[PDB]
Amino acid sequence: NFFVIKAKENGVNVFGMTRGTDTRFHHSEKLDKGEVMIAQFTEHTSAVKIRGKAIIQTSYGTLDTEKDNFFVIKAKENGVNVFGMTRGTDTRFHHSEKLDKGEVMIAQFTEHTSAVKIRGKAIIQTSYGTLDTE
Amino acid sequence: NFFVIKAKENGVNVFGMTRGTDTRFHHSEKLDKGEVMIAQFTEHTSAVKIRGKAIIQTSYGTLDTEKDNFFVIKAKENGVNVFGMTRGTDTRFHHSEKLDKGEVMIAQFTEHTSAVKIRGKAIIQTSYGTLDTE
Amino acid sequence: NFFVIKAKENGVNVFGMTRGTDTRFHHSEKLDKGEVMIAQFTEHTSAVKIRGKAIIQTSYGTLDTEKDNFFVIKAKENGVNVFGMTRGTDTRFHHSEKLDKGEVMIAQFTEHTSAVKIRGKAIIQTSYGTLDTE
Amino acid sequence: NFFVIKAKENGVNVFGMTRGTDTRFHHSEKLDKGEVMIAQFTEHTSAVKIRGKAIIQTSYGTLDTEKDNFFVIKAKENGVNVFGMTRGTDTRFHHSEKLDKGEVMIAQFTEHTSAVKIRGKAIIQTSYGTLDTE
Amino acid sequence: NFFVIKAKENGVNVFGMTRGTDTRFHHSEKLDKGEVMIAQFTEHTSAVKIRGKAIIQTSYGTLDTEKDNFFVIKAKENGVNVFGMTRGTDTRFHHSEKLDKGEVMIAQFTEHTSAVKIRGKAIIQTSYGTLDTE
Amino acid sequence: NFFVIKAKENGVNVFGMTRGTDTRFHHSEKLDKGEVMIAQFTEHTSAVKIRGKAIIQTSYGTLDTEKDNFFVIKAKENGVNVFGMTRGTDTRFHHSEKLDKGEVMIAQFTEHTSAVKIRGKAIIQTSYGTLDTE
Ligand SMILES: N[C@@H](Cc1c[nH]c2ccccc12)C(=O)O
Ligand SMILES: N[C@@H](Cc1c[nH]c2ccccc12)C(=O)O
Ligand SMILES: N[C@@H](Cc1c[nH]c2ccccc12)C(=O)O
Ligand SMILES: N[C@@H](Cc1c[nH]c2ccccc12)C(=O)O
Ligand SMILES: N[C@@H](Cc1c[nH]c2ccccc12)C(=O)O
Ligand SMILES: N[C@@H](Cc1c[nH]c2ccccc12)C(=O)O
Ligand SMILES: N[C@@H](Cc1c[nH]c2ccccc12)C(=O)O
Ligand SMILES: N[C@@H](Cc1c[nH]c2ccccc12)C(=O)O
Ligand SMILES: N[C@@H](Cc1c[nH]c2ccccc12)C(=O)O
Ligand SMILES: N[C@@H](Cc1c[nH]c2ccccc12)C(=O)O
Ligand SMILES: N[C@@H](Cc1c[nH]c2ccccc12)C(=O)O
Ligand SMILES: N[C@@H](Cc1c[nH]c2ccccc12)C(=O)O
Repeated sequence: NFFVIKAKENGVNVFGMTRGTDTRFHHSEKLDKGEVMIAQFTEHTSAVKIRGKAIIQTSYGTLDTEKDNFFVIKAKENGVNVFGMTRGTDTRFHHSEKLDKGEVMIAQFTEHTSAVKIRGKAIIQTSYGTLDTE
Repeated sequence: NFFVIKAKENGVNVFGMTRGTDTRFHHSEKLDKGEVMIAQFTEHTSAVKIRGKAIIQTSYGTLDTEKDNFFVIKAKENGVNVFGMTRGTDTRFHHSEKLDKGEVMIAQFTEHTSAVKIRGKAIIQTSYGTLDTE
Repeated sequence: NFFVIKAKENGVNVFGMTRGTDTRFHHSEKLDKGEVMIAQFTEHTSAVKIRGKAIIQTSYGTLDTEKDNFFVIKAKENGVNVFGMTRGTDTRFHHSEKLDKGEVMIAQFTEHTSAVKIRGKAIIQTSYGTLDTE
Repeated sequence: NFFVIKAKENGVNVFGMTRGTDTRFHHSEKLDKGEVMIAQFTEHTSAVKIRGKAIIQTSYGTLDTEKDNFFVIKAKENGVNVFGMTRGTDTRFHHSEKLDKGEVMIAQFTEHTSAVKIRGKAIIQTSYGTLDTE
Repeated sequence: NFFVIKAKENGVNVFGMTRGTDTRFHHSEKLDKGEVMIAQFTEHTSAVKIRGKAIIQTSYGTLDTEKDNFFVIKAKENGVNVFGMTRGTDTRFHHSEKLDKGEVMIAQFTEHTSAVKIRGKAIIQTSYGTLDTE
Repeated sequence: NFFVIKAKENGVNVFGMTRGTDTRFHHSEKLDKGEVMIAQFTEHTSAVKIRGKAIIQTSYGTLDTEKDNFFVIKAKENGVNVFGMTRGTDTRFHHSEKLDKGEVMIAQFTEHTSAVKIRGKAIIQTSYGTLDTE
């Protein structure tokens, strides 16, 4: 699995996330207008966070952040939260990522994640189709 | 395999079921209006139970509970029962789940289940197509 | 592989068949009007026999018994026989199942079966298409 | 891989062929009008010979003998021969099967066969399409 | 992978090529008008050479020599050469096959071949599409 | 995976790139007008560089350099750079390839590459679709 990022403006930032028990931020790369980034989901990276006006293009389709197994989340309005639920005998929220308007999160189901919870006004995409919370 | 749950109202409840010889209830998660839950079928979870007005979306299609290998069951009217039949030399009902109107059950065929029996007025979906008991 | 059975009347009976050298009957389950049965082909079960007015639905399509690798046989008229031919150096009929009108038999090719013989007026379905003896 | 045989007349005969170095005839089964035979290609059987008015139905399509990796040969006129060429360092004809008008031969590529030669007026079918010698 | 050869004239010749470090000619078979040859690519044979008026039919499509991973080469005019480039740390031409008008070469990428070079007026076919040098 | 190169002019040059920690140039082959080159991505070669008027044809489609998992880059204007980002715990640019106008680079994601960065005016193609930086 892999995705594409194109920047419609300067300052677009792409964050990496660590795979495993610990969910922390992997140092980021900056994209200027016209620059393109193509990346895969690897052993060390299982999720990413995209901030700024950008074109995100994946196997499911194309997304425009400026306009109003793995899955995609887009924030229609500040206050969106994504919870990761632990795989195994116990179910608990081991990570809570906050998404601001225009931010996009791409994540996979991992050894430590088998379920997630999304809150607030957001756009969600999946292999089967797209879903709107509002 | 994975599914999607969206809540059209507050109080929507999603139950997990234990995989193995014992069929009991796995502690549940609550969803408010606009919240979304994406989950997989795992080693410890092989079936789920959904209660309340919700949009259930799977590989086979989309279901609306409010309106009138794995499979889906929806209850058109109280009194629906789902029996699990034991895999192996002997065939017996090792579990009997009751479904009320609007409740949806998503289950897989497991090491301990190779056949099920559905009773009453219900809507059933499968990879091959949809089926109505009435 | 799995199939679906729905009953259009009371008294519908579904028989299981033992996989292996011995071909005998596995104790049956009864279905009333509106009841649905979903079952797989397993290590111990490799064929089934369906009797009564029912809707049989499989990967190949849907069958109605009331109207006039694995395969399906339906009897248009009493006197239909299905012979199982032994896999290996020798070819002999190790089992002879009789089908009455409206009865449906679903069977797979197994370690002990690599060829079958059908006699009389019957309807046959396969992955490639449907066939009528008459 | 498997095929279907239906008889449009009495006396239809189906021959089996031995897989391995030796290519000889496996004792045959007889089909009367309306009888159907469904068989697979197995360790001991890798080719068959069909004689008489019959409907031969395979993954590639349906054939009518009466009218004017594996492959199919039909004889439009007596004198058709099928040669089997040895797999390995040497290429020689280790078997020569003669086909009369209306006879159909279904064969696979085996450990001992990697090429065949067809002579005379015949109809040939393959996964990619059909071919006529005349 | 396998191909089909049909002869539109007498004297059609099919050559085999040895797989491995050494690229030499494998003794040939002759085809008369109406004769058909079906062959596979094997451990010992990885390429073939076809000479004369013939119908060559493959997974990609059908070719007519008389008219004006694996690949196909056809010569529109004498002087066509096909070079085989060595797989590994070094790149060198270990074989140079000459093709006359109407001759067709079918070859695979092997342990010793990972790249080829074609010169002159020729027609080339591949899984993705057809290509003309002129 | 494999690609096709055809030359619309003399002097077209194709460069190979070494797979592994070290990213250096593999000695090149020259193509004259009408010549065709078909090559695979191998253990020792994971990327190529194409210079001159040529037709590049791949699984995704056909490209014309003269006109204005693996991916393709084309330069609309001098100054295009492609950075390779290291797979593993650390992210750094271990190689920076410069592309002039009309030059085309075809590269795969390898054990040492899991992400790339493209700068300037360029055309990018991927399995999912095409992308333009301008
Ligand atoms: N470390 C987590 C990262 C992760 C995966 N999916 C997520 C969903 C939400 C938040 C974090 C995650 C994991 O590999 O499982
Ligand atoms: N720990 C649970 C998480 C889970 C999976 N599916 C669920 C459905 C509902 C609630 C929790 C879950 C498991 O891996 O099985
Ligand atoms: N513990 C059971 C759960 C189950 C699977 N399918 C079912 C159908 C009905 C009721 C329970 C189940 C199992 O893993 O087999
Ligand atoms: N114990 C049986 C259950 C079963 C499978 N298929 C059936 C069909 C009908 C009745 C029972 C069954 C088995 O695993 O084989
Ligand atoms: N015991 C038999 C059952 C069977 C399979 N296919 C059949 C066809 C006809 C009659 C019986 C069978 C077997 O496993 O091989
Ligand atoms: N015992 C034979 C059965 C068989 C296979 N294909 C056939 C075709 C015709 C008659 C018998 C057969 C075998 O396994 O090879
Ligand atoms: N014994 C031969 C049978 C055979 C296969 N393909 C054939 C084609 C023609 C004649 C015989 C055959 C084999 O297994 O190889
Ligand atoms: N003995 C040869 C047979 C063969 C394969 N492909 C061919 C093409 C032409 C002639 C003979 C052959 C081999 O296995 O390689
Ligand atoms: N002996 C060579 C034969 C070959 C394969 N592809 C070719 C292309 C051109 C010429 C010869 C070949 C090999 O197996 O690799
Ligand atoms: N020896 C080289 C051959 C090669 C592959 N791809 C190429 C592209 C261009 C030139 C040569 C090559 C290799 O196996 O890697
Ligand atoms: N040696 C590098 C070559 C490479 C792959 N992808 C690239 C992208 C850009 C530049 C170089 C590369 C590798 O195998 O990983
Ligand atoms: N070293 C990182 C590279 C990487 C993968 N995906 C990314 C997304 C953004 C930034 C860097 C990355 C890894 O293999 O996981």
